[PDB]
Amino acid sequence: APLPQLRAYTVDASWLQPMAPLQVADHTWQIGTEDLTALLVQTAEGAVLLDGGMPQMAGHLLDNMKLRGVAPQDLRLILLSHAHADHAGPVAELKRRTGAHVAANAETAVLLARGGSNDLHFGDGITYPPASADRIIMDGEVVTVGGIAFTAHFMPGHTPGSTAWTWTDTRDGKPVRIAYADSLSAPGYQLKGNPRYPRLIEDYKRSFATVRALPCDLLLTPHPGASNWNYAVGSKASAEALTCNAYADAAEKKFDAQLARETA
Amino acid sequence: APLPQLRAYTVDASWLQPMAPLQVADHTWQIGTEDLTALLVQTAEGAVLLDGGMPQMAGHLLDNMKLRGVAPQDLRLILLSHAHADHAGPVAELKRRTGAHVAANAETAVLLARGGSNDLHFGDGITYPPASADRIIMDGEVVTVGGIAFTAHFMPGHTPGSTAWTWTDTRDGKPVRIAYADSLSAPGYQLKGNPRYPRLIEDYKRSFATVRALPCDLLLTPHPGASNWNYAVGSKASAEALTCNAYADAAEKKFDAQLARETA
Amino acid sequence: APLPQLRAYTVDASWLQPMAPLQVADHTWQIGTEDLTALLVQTAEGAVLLDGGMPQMAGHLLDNMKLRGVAPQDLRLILLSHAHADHAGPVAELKRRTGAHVAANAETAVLLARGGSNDLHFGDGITYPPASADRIIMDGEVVTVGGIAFTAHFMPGHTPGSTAWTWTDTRDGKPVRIAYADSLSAPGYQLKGNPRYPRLIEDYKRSFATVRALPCDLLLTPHPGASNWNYAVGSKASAEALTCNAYADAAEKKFDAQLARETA
Amino acid sequence: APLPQLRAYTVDASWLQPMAPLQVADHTWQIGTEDLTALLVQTAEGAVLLDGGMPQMAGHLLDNMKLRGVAPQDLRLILLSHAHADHAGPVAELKRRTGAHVAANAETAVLLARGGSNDLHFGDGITYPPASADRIIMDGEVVTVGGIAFTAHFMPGHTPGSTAWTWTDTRDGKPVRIAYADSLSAPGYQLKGNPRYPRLIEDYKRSFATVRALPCDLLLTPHPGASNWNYAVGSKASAEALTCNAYADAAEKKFDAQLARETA
Ligand SMILES: [Zn+2]
Ligand SMILES: [Zn+2]
Ligand SMILES: [Zn+2]
Ligand SMILES: [Zn+2]
Repeated sequence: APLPQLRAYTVDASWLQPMAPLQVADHTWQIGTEDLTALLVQTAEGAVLLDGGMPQMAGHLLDNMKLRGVAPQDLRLILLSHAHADHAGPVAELKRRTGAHVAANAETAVLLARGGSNDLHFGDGITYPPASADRIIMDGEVVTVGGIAFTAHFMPGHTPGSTAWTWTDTRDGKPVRIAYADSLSAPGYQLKGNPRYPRLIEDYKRSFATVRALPCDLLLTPHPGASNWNYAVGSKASAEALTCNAYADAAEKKFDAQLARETA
Repeated sequence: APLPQLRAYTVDASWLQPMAPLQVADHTWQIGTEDLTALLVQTAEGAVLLDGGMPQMAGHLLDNMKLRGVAPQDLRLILLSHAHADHAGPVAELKRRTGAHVAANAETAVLLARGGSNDLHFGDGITYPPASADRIIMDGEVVTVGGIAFTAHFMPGHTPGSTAWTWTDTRDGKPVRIAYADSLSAPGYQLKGNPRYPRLIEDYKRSFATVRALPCDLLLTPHPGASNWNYAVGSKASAEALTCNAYADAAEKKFDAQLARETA
Repeated sequence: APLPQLRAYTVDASWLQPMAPLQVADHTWQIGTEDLTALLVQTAEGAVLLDGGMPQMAGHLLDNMKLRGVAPQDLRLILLSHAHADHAGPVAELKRRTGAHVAANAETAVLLARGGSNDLHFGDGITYPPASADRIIMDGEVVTVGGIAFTAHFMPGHTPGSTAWTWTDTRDGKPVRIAYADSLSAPGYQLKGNPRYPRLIEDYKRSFATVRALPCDLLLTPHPGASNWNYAVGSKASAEALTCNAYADAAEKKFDAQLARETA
Repeated sequence: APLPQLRAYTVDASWLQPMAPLQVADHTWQIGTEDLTALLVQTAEGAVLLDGGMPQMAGHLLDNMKLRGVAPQDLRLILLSHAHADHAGPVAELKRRTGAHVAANAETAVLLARGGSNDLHFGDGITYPPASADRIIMDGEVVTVGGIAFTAHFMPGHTPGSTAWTWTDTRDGKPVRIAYADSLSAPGYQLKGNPRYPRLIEDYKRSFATVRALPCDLLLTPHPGASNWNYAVGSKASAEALTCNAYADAAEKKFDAQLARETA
């Protein structure tokens, strides 16, 4: 009776479904898949990428960047929501093939450096190739590329280094406040009395408040269904999208119900 | 007219003044210098070191460990207050010569990994040999060695990863609550509108509250004069030491006065 | 038509077959599986581990160490043949649970740090949790633990940082020269004109010569079948084992035949 | 009687003497100081920098890049001879301010990562801010930027990761083979029986042979005086420069004389 075989991170079919670039604002594009958000922001001095999806999406992301006229060497910076395998997967390969730099906070940087291994909740079950962050980001720090300013908003919970990004784009000249907020879920976590995360509940409750106050005219999430996006319908993709208030309220109601049956 | 010569980190004379081990409790010893705190905690399964002082103190710390019957291979773990040159200096050398592991939080880990360079306030002016943290610590996490439990209390401000450590020792059998709190000073910092640390003031104000509530019968600081310790007088070294309440109150009054004349 | 699912590193059944500690010399023990070598060397100042096998073998290795009276904190050092998943797999977990240090050369250190990803030949196909080396080793450097001296012999080829380890043990008082030589195979490699390894052939030919000259009375390999070991038969396990000369000769004949049909 | 003060790395006056860009070929420029070589290579897809000099030269290098029409974001790649403080000094700062990537071999990468500390010969005496290599380079590997191909030639000795770089430029249309060879000196090293570098002599002797065979019409060294360059005279700077044969021959004669009086 030997030891078990290693089992790989298998995801739903719609997470790996390629899609053509979908426009969000004058310079913001969804270039990921139907169920995974990968945002491209084109400026006069280069492109910015927010998240990348699964590790095997590196080639697809470069094809869609090429469809927008963005050569690999034009990618200047990669920003992250959190350093899990389904959102930072191809970061290591994208650095090698584009020469871009990665900016993240300290908690995301150390988790990224070990490829998601020794996760506080998942252990070594969901890993990916390691990557190193080039610039360390503080809460409220502004990152400017080509005139577009990105502001980091720490929201610890789903991971200690979970981060929301806000920036102002335009819609045919008129401004729009875009907010890319991270997950507020706890899929299978031990909430109360967790030895690896003693203040997990306090961090979550504060993040709910942080997301409510975010300056936002249009909300996007790493998983589009969390904010009621439907990338498949194209022009009507943002029709039923949620507000920052509604998104945070629904997350707290699910978090409270999960916390209630954990005591049971 | 050439470029200026590199200038080294020169400190006061009493920071580099060797002293013999001074006893604090049944298992807690000050083995640093007169003006730099380096705490040794002896257990049944090995020794724990909290801070190390200046980089050139590595040999002195091993001599004092030897005076307590602690061989180098008996040092199991190094804990840190914050990763500045005058307190984490010899950590890299101590790892090589003892085989100990280093535990710190993510912010201290990334600053330790780059030897204090690119400091948020000091730049590259005060550097030291880099060292890597082996175990990443969360706020409120308990670290146990030989039955003695160490609890981490995050107190960001002096550095983003500043940390206070609490543990219970004994004084001839009766328990005593020891608290090793980090610095609450801002020597030359830009407090308001700092681009590298946008929420510096909010972090400081919360840390003042954190230090007030710490479970503490006896307070020690990385610089002994900050808590009114005088290591030179030996038996009367703790006579005039401050409480956690008094230490936090004096720090906030100096921080408020500095913040008031910064607006001027 | 979506993107393919990630597939995990599946190995043969006998690679994951637990076995009880088998004695090799007075202080050298095989504590891995039937088809994966993990050598434990017990000294008066602690234990040394050479290789660890697959990532899921961490718990089994600690059980066998416990069977020899070796507590986890007694493991002082981990040495490696090469940093592939089937031999350095559990190194990251073993560091966390034992407080041991890892010593390897620069090439093995950088491959270990990225968990085997971006392999020169395998890419990201065979990964494992990353680990950092604590001490960097030069060719011919001696590592001493508890009086037993380990000498490193660089043999680049299978990986750039492939290393052979030699040390002298005893067999009921009389000395024996043990040599733990790495793999000399090229499973599916592109030998000629490889852009990632331009001098692959020159490195292999020199390693064949290095293994022939190794001081060796008894040869062991990471895969026991390569040196004609049969861990399953216990007392007769070393009966048919090869010499350093025979092992290197057979490797060069297979390497030359593979190089001949690559030109075809 | 306290512990000694830290002393900084003070160099000669001519090492920190700024100079205007001096042309070497159609695309190769010396933009360092009079006694420190920093080579800029301009291509159609960006610029390449070879070495940077002392840490305090970062601002000067960007001024000279600006004089050639090279914006910071146009710097694509930094190559290194060896990772000592007087040649890799400003690499960490240049990465932050340009978004360039660093390519080096494994030995240079690990020394660069610890800021030159724990040097095999100098210890912690000559340190600098740490930097991480983005791409790991093998011996004989070709690095292409904008059509210009750079070939790495390992020459261990001065440091284990010492590297020579060769590329073909033009002189008003006609080709010229440029070779940037590292130092072949051993300033104060222990050559025979060195525990940190057991095969130091063998590595040096092989490097002398490597430098003799380098394809070279024009030789440059990190210290210009080693190859008889005089950057101060401008147009006649290369008049008395040495060949690869003469440079290697003089290094071996000085190495043999030093090795002879070490036995004394
Ligand atoms: Zn996640
Ligand atoms: Zn400080
Ligand atoms: Zn292998
Ligand atoms: Zn040098």
